[PDB]
Amino acid sequence: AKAIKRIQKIEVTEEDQRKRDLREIEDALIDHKEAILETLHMLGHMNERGVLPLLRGLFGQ
Amino acid sequence: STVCPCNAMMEKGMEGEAGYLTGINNETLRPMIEITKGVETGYGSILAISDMESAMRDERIKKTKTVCTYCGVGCSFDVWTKGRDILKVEPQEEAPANGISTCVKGKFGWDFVNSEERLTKPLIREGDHFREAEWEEALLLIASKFTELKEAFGPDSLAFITSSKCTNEESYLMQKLARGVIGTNNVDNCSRYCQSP
Ligand SMILES: CCCCCCCCCCCCCCCCCC(=O)OC[C@H](COP(=O)(O)OC[C@H](O)CO)OC(=O)CCCCCCCCCCCCCCC
Ligand code: SF4
Ligand code: SF4
Repeated sequence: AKAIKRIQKIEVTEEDQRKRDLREIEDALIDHKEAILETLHMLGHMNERGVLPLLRGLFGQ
Repeated sequence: STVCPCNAMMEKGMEGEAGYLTGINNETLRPMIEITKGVETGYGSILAISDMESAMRDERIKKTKTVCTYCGVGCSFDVWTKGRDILKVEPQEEAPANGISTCVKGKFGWDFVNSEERLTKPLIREGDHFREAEWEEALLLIASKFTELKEAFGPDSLAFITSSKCTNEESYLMQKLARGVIGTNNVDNCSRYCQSP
């Protein structure tokens, strides 16, 4: 082998990088599955109790 | 209900559904009312808080003018809704045909709009049943059938009826589809049974 120094970095386009980072975010969601379920239940119970609609009236008007 | 100043004579539709803090159960709302009665000293501050709660309601409460569909008096009133359910039918003094006047139908008869029996999708007669078909396929079927019976036996053998319960645009579209599209003049409504003589 001869002396070669330059590095041909792989051509990761915007689509591939976006897919990789979205997969990373999805994996982070997976690690906190129970947390995301609890937060969705948070929003559901707040909206049922009218707390979320109360704030919706607060910030809409 | 319309002329009452206070909430003394008020529709059950509003009851427990108008605002955000009014859906609280009475067994747990009355003690809160007594607490506030015994806490606030001047009506000004809690009155301002109630004005904020009115602004609260303003976001969730949609008040749009309409005209009753049932009979020909054409009474116009705002329909105070919260999403899809109808909370109140409030007439306004500015209403030309009725002002505050209303009947049981126009002011408490609008549950048919939210009725589960309402046909949400087009229905096509498949064999001996009504299949819930897509909008586009039903449109293609009706268009193709109408073209068939228009180019086979002529438009004169085509007759369409508009509803007297629908808006002016609706009946105009019926008659235009009959004449400006199909080419027939066979159009009528309930007025043939009602107001023709
Ligand atoms: C260490 C704890 C720290 C907590 C730290 C908690 C930090 C977060 C704040 C909690 C309170 C938010 C505001 C709640 C009041 C304003 C909204 C309101 O008025 O909404 C009406 C609704 C009526 O419900 P309805 O179902 O009847 O009506 C449903 C529809 O309105 C009609 O369909 O109110 C509720 O739902 C009650 C919500 C929870 C209130 C809790 C009050 C005490 C909090 C502190 C002590 C907690 C101790 C916990 C531990 C012992
Ligand atoms: S809005 Fe206030 S003043 Fe009017 S009826 Fe209700 S409690 Fe009484
Ligand atoms: S509110 Fe009553 S009287 Fe007025 S148009 Fe409707 S049904 Fe007729």
